Amino acid sequence: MNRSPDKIIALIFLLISLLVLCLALWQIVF
Repeated sequence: MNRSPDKIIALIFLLISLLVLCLALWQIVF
């Protein structure tokens, strides 16, 4: 990532998005 002020907030967005992916993969069918 090169856009300077947003790096930590984005890393947060990815980690929580990732956590959602793991959970939606592992259990609970929609």
